[PDB]
Amino acid sequence: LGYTGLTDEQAQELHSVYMSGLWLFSAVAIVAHLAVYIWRPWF
Amino acid sequence: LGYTGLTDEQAQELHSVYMSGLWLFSAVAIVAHLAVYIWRPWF
Amino acid sequence: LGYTGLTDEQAQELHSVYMSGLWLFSAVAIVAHLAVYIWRPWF
Amino acid sequence: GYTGLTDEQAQELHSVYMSGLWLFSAVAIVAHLAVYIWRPWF
Amino acid sequence: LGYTGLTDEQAQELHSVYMSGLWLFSAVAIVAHLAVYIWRPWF
Amino acid sequence: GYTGLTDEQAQELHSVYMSGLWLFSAVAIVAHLAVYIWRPWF
Amino acid sequence: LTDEQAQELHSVYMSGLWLFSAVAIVAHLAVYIWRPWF
Amino acid sequence: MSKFYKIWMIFDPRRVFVAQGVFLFLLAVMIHLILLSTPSYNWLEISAAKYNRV
Amino acid sequence: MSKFYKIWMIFDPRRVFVAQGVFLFLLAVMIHLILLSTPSYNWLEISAAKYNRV
Amino acid sequence: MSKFYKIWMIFDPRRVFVAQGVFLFLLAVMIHLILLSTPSYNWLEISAAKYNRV
Amino acid sequence: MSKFYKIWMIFDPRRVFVAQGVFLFLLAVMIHLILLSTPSYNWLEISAAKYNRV
Amino acid sequence: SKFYKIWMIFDPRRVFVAQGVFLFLLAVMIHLILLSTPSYNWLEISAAKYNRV
Amino acid sequence: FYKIWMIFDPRRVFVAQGVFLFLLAVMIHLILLSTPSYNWLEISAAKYNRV
Amino acid sequence: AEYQNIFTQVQVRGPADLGMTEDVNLANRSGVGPFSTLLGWFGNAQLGPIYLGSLGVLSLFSGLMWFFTIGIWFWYQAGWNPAVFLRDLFFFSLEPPAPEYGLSFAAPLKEGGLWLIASFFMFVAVWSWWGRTYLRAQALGMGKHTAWAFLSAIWLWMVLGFIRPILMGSWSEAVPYGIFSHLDWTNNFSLVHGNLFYNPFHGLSIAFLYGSALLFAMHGATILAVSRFGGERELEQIADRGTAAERAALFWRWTMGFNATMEGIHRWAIWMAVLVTLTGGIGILLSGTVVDNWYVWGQNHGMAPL
Amino acid sequence: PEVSEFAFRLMMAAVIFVGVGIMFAFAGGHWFVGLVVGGLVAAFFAATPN
Amino acid sequence: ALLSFERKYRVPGGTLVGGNLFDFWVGPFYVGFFGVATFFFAALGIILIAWSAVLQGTWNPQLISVYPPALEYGLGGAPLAKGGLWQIITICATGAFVSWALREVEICRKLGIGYHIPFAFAFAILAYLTLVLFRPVMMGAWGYAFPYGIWTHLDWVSNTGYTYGNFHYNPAHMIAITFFFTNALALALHGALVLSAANPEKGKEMRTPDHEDTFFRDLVGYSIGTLGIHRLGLLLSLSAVFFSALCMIITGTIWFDQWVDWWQWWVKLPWWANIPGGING
Ligand code: BCL
Ligand code: BCL
Ligand SMILES: CC[C@H]1c2cc3[nH]c4c(c3C)C(=O)[C@H](C(=O)OC)c4c3nc(cc4[nH]c(cc(n2)[C@@H]1C)c(C(C)=O)c4C)[C@@H](C)[C@@H]3CCC(=O)OC/C=C(\C)CCC[C@H](C)CCC[C@H](C)CCCC(C)C
Ligand SMILES: COC(C)(C)C/C=C/C(C)=C/C=C/C(C)=C/C=C/C(C)=C/C=C/C=C(C)/C=C/C=C(\C)CC/C=C(\C)CCC=C(C)C
Ligand SMILES: COC(C)(C)C/C=C/C(C)=C/C=C/C(C)=C/C=C/C(C)=C/C=C/C=C(C)/C=C/C=C(\C)CC/C=C(\C)CCC=C(C)C
Ligand SMILES: COC(C)(C)C/C=C/C(C)=C/C=C/C(C)=C/C=C/C(C)=C/C=C/C=C(C)/C=C/C=C(\C)CC/C=C(\C)CCC=C(C)C
Ligand SMILES: COC(C)(C)C/C=C/C(C)=C/C=C/C(C)=C/C=C/C(C)=C/C=C/C=C(C)/C=C/C=C(\C)CC/C=C(\C)CCC=C(C)C
Ligand SMILES: COC(C)(C)C/C=C/C(C)=C/C=C/C(C)=C/C=C/C(C)=C/C=C\C=C(C)\C=C\C=C(/C)CC/C=C(\C)CCC=C(C)C
Ligand SMILES: CCCCCCCCCCCCO[C@@H]1O[C@H](CO)[C@@H](O[C@H]2O[C@H](CO)[C@@H](O)[C@H](O)[C@H]2O)[C@H](O)[C@H]1O
Ligand SMILES: CCCCCCCCCCCCO[C@@H]1O[C@H](CO)[C@@H](O[C@H]2O[C@H](CO)[C@@H](O)[C@H](O)[C@H]2O)[C@H](O)[C@H]1O
Ligand SMILES: [Fe+3]
Repeated sequence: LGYTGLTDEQAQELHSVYMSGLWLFSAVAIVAHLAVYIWRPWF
Repeated sequence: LGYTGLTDEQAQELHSVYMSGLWLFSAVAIVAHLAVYIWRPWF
Repeated sequence: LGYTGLTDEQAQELHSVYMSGLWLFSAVAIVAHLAVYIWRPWF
Repeated sequence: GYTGLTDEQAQELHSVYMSGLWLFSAVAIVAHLAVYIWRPWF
Repeated sequence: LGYTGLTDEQAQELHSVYMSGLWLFSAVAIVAHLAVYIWRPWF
Repeated sequence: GYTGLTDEQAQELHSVYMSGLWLFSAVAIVAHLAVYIWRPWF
Repeated sequence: LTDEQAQELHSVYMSGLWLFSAVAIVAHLAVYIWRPWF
Repeated sequence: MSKFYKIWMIFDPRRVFVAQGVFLFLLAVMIHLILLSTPSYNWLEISAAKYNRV
Repeated sequence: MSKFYKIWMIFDPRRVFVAQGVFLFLLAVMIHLILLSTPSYNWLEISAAKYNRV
Repeated sequence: MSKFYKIWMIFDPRRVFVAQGVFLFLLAVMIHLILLSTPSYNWLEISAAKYNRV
Repeated sequence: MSKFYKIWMIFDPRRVFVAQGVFLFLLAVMIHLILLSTPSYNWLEISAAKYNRV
Repeated sequence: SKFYKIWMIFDPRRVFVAQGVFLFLLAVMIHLILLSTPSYNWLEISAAKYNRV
Repeated sequence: FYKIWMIFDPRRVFVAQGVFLFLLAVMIHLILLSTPSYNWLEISAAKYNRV
Repeated sequence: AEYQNIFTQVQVRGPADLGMTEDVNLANRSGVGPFSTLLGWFGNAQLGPIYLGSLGVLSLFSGLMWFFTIGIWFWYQAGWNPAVFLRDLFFFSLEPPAPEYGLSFAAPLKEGGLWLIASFFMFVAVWSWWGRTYLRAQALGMGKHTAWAFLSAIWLWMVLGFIRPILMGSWSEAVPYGIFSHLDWTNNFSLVHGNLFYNPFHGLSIAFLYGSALLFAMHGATILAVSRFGGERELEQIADRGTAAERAALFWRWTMGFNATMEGIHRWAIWMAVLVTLTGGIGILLSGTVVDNWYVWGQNHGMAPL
Repeated sequence: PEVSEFAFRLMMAAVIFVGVGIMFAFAGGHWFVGLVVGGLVAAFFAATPN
Repeated sequence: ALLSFERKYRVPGGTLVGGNLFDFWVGPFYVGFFGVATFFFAALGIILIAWSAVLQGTWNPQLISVYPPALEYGLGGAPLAKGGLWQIITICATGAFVSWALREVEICRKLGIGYHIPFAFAFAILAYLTLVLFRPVMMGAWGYAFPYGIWTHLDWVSNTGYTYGNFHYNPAHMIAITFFFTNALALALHGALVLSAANPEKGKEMRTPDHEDTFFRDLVGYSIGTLGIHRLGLLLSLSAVFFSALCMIITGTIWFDQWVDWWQWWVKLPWWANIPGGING
């Protein structure tokens, strides 16, 4: 059923927590780039 | 064959997920190349 | 024979798919080389 | 019998090995013919 | 005589095939030398 | 026989060894004659 | 080393030494004719 | 051109994903570093000349 | 030629693909780097001369 | 002459196929490097002169 | 003369064949290298001078 | 004669291998010495005779 | 002189005697080349006007 | 004559030792390779198996790219001539960018750009190998002494190529990739900073390079001396002290006046070797950043006449 | 004479390495030709005792 | 003051000179015949270095130096204030080192162990004798030996090295440096590997030499063994010192010019000396 001994419902929950932290990290990064680009564009 | 023990059901389900990410990665790269070419072509 | 443990039927399946990728790889190479020769020929 | 093959297994294997060998030389001859027209070395 | 585990029949057919390869190699060598001698003789 | 060879084996072995020895020397003599005809070194 | 075995070896060895030295005698003799060093 | 899904019946999925992930990371940085090395594509220096910076 | 499928019965598919994958990438990286070194095919510099970027 | 298949009753096909592939590629790259070094066969630099790219 | 076949009893075919082929390849490379060094027989330079390429 | 007794002390395998390496090196040395002397360098001698160099 | 092949290994004497003899031969030959009066190649090259 | 236990007079060979699987992922571990008779005259004859996992792939492929990048630059520097490449192999070099660029990454590939590419491959390959060195010990339930001792050597490696060039403000301070090239860098590094001999940490670093040579000659000779009492198996001497450990200790007790244990001598060994590169990193990091002339600094600190 | 076969081979190789080195340095036109040919043969000679 | 297991090892015998005249222990030290010699030579040489300091006029230990006799004296004696004291201290140091090596041989016999340790110490002695005695004797004067100062014997190394340019190009130097770096690398690996086996992760059983082989086969694909690593450690250091003394016995006696120019024999081999391109062509 897997390579790591993790049930599918366990994998479903773990991935949902991960993607939540990834959207949070990505959304903060987009603000950082958007603020830096307005301050001093690199294009 | 039989080097890893993944069944046809597992192999089809593994390939379908992997090839899904391949086109997701390839689409982002294609857009990036098109964007850079408009800004500054190399040919 | 059979150093790898593959049967004759399994070897044909492996080789048939291997050539499919090989021809796909070369077709991109032929188009790539044809594009370069039209652009900047070396002969 | 050092490699543990039979007599017919060597016959079968060598037939394919020569089949690839003549395939390689056929490309090499064409490659060498193409270069000689472009720029002979003799 | 021994020293390897071969037999009289095994050594004779081993020599027959080997020596035939020796003449085949020398057949190419004579032709190659002859063409070189026509082209740029060293004598 | 302190090396494993019998006496009768030794005679056959030395017969073949000299057969190659004279054959090799014979080809050398022909080569030296050709070189001497070409340009003598004496 | 058996004495009969050791006797054969010394005899055959001396047989080889005389043959080699005999040809060298001719070889030195030939060079003296071709070019005397003394 | 469809039976490629069988490749996961031969190759360990864990090793393949790791090698592929390593390859793309090393490849991406090398190309980005090449573009910085070429003065015609260094996007940091290009903007400096365009916007009159240091 | 039609009997080339027996190479896999001799060579491990896992080992051949690893050796081939490392082979092709280093062959391809070598060829690009040769063209990059030669001024006649450095496409990064050829574009710069064409569009007056330097 | 039509009895050369018996070489494969002496040599393991795996070690010959590996050794031959190493030998031929090393031989081929060596010849290509000899031609690149000789300026009368440097097809990269020959083409530059012919189309006056430099 | 006809008794030379018995060397295959004394000498192992496997080590003889490997040692022989290594001897011949080095001999061929050694002779080819000598001819390349002599300007009279260096065929790459002879073609260049004959066809006026350098 | 009686020279065949030599194979009852010396192992034939090493004798034939030792003789082979000795024979090849002795031949190359003579070939190399001839090339070193300009009087017998057959490659360059043919160059002068045929108006090559 | 009989016990020379007993005191010493018969294998050792032949290798030691033969190898020294060959080296002594090539050295004596090389000296003749080294001196400009017994280089039979150069002597003939001057004799036949081929140098 | 007397046997000195320097070469094995008799070799015994049996089944190939596949190792023990404490927590090791047995899939990643390969199969046993050949047996070397030549290596068997000195140590073990068995080659392999080797564990190539996730950090093995990253380290070996990055190390391949670092090695292959420098090789292609050498072929370019040879004009693609196999003979010229062979001739000038020890003279070719891949050099860091010119000091005019400072730490900037805008240097052309022929003027220190390939150096940055090769340096990145080396950075990934060396650091990934430290992780692999750590993880290989963990899977066997062993201590991390190998990982932390390696970290001492990485310290000098990072000071030479990364940390100090950042602190000096230019990549031109770093080490070129060549055989005779990095020897010239070493010779010129001393001349620029005024006789590096008077760097106190270079002096200490040498004290532990000689100390390591002194200590391994002592320890290696001691064990071969008491190897007749089963002294080579130091691990079982620690568990149950035998006459080998007592004679080894009593030799240095009667000679020097103090000795070590069978386990404590390996704490001297590891600590003597790590101080070679731990001290060397500080002395190199202090050169130019804090002291730009070690002979003049020495004169103000004893060490030299005024 | 109580000399090991390995030790006797090392004595006899040392002569060969010095000997064959001189003859091929002469023929090779450089002492490095003598070194490689003289060294390789002695490395092969000393590694194959009885 | 004995180790708990030392009583059964203190037996009379294994003395090259004497047998009971100097067969006793002073504390833990064994006072042999050569222990009396070692102490006398060690003590005299130290006090001469102390005396040479008052002739020099300094008490800072890092400034004290004993210089060899000047190059004008050749290979003979010298005044004590100039270089005569160096010759006595060199004799005293030579006597102390050989006595220390000879005293270790008596300890080996009394414990019944092999003579690997005194043999390995003689390599250090021969390297030292090369620098102060053998090499100066060849060159012709005592003034080529290094002085006996903490920071001034470094000045001898620096000055001697730069006489021949960059000393990195001495081929025997490169071999010796390679052995020194390998010896320190192997010492770090050897100490760490044994310590990790004896001190496992936590609450774990002590590991076994089968774990020691397995760790290094997993890591680098090979394992020299427990006997192999100790033979290697001894041989790396003896080789490092052998090529150390080799590189200095040939410097200034056979080779006299820059060591960089030596490597032009390779770059000027006849078959590629004239091929254009590269660094030297
Ligand atoms: C101007 C001078 C003349 C000339 C003057 C002389 C004179 C004078 C002599 C020779 C002799 C010889 N010359 Mg002439 N020679 C000239 C030019 C040449 C040239 C050349 C390229 O031009 C060559 C190849 C030779 C070659 C020879 C040899 C045929 C012969 C030396 C044999 C020998 O070395 O035995 C020694 C070698 C061996 C014994 C080989 C065996 C050793 C092995 C390797 C070790 C033993 C191992 C084995 C298993 C043990 C068992 C068997 C043992 C042999 C017992 N000469 C010139 C032209 N030459 C000598 C001779 O006549 O010999 C009878 C001699 O006295
Ligand atoms: C004229 C030159 C100067 C001089 C200039 C320098 C400079 C500059 C330095 C030294 C350094 C040192 N000098 Mg100094 N040194 C001089 C004179 C000496 C003398 C002498 C007798 O005169 C001696 C014995 C020494 C000895 C030493 C060492 C104590 C120290 C080097 C430690 C070391 O091992 O680093 C070598 C080890 C490393 C660099 C770590 C490497 C580990 C990495 C992580 C592994 C990478 C592997 C790589 C990728 C390859 C992989 C291959 C595959 C895996 C197979 N020097 C003279 C005065 N010296 C170094 C030091 O730190 O001292 C302060 C240093 O930087
Ligand atoms: C050959 C391999 C390495 C090695 C091995 C080695 N050394 C050894 C041994 C071995 C096997 C011992 O058994 C022996 C020992 O007992 O060690 C604890 C020893 C030893 N190696 C020592 C030191 C040492 N080894 C060094 C090097 C090496 N030793 C090699 C790299 C160095 C270096 C590189 O500098 C030093 C300093 C000692 C700790 C010890 C020998 C002790 C001894 O000789 O005791 C009797 C003598 C005295 C007590 C001192 C006498 C003092 C003199 C009378 C006056 C001073 C003279 C001196 C020359 C002045 C120097 C001035 C400046 C240059 C500083
Ligand atoms: C210095 O000199 C230079 C370099 C300039 C000139 C020298 C040039 C030289 C020597 C060039 C040499 C070139 C050579 C020999 C090239 C060979 C190229 C080859 C053989 C390429 C082959 C490529 C094949 C590919 C990429 C195939 C890929 C296939 C797949 C990815 C499919 C995967 C396989 C599957 C899915 C099988 C599934 C079936 C089962 C049962 C699992
Ligand atoms: C520096 O000196 C110069 C170079 C100038 C001149 C010097 C030149 C010199 C010294 C040259 C020396 C030349 C020599 C000694 C050349 C010898 C050449 C020989 C003998 C070559 C032999 C080749 C033999 C071959 C290629 C045989 C091939 C055999 C086959 C291909 C058959 C395959 C074998 C099989 C199938 C085994 C059969 C197995 C069974 C079970 C029957
Ligand atoms: C500068 O001056 C120089 C150095 C050039 C002049 C100096 C010249 C010198 C020192 C020349 C010395 C020349 C010598 C000593 C030459 C010796 C030549 C010999 C002994 C040649 C012998 C050759 C023997 C051969 C070729 C034998 C071949 C045998 C076969 C091919 C048959 C194979 C059968 C075998 C091996 C075993 C059969 C097995 C059974 C069971 C019967
Ligand atoms: C420096 O000197 C220079 C370079 C200037 C001149 C020197 C030149 C020299 C020394 C040149 C040397 C040239 C040589 C020796 C060339 C050799 C060429 C050869 C041997 C080519 C052989 C090619 C063989 C090939 C390509 C084999 C193909 C084999 C296959 C495709 C294998 C097929 C087998 C399969 C599929 C499985 C078989 C197993 C079963 C059970 C059927
Ligand atoms: C025919 O040969 C082929 C082509 C097949 C392969 C041949 C390869 C050859 C000939 C390789 C030669 C390699 C050599 C000579 C290597 C020598 C290396 C040496 C001597 C290195 C010495 C010191 C290097 C150091 C200290 C490097 C330190 C680097 C770092 C500490 C990290 C560097 C990272 C930096 C500077 C920043 C990178 C970050 C970014 C974002 C680019
Ligand atoms: C132990 C292995 C190495 C042994 C090397 C020992 C030292 C050399 C021994 C042979 C000495 C004579 O070796 C010879 O010397 C001359 C000196 O110019 C050089 O030879 C060079 O000049 C001579 C003429 O003087 C030419 O014939 C020759 O073509 C040329 O290469 C070579 O060095 C070698 O032909
Ligand atoms: C172990 C390593 C260190 C060993 C140190 C050995 C030092 C002791 C040397 C003993 C031998 C002395 O050797 C002797 O030295 C004196 C020194 O004036 C030399 O004396 C020489 O110089 C004096 C200087 O005024 C002149 O009279 C004259 O030029 C000559 O006699 C002798 O020519 C030499 O025979
Ligand atoms: Fe130990």
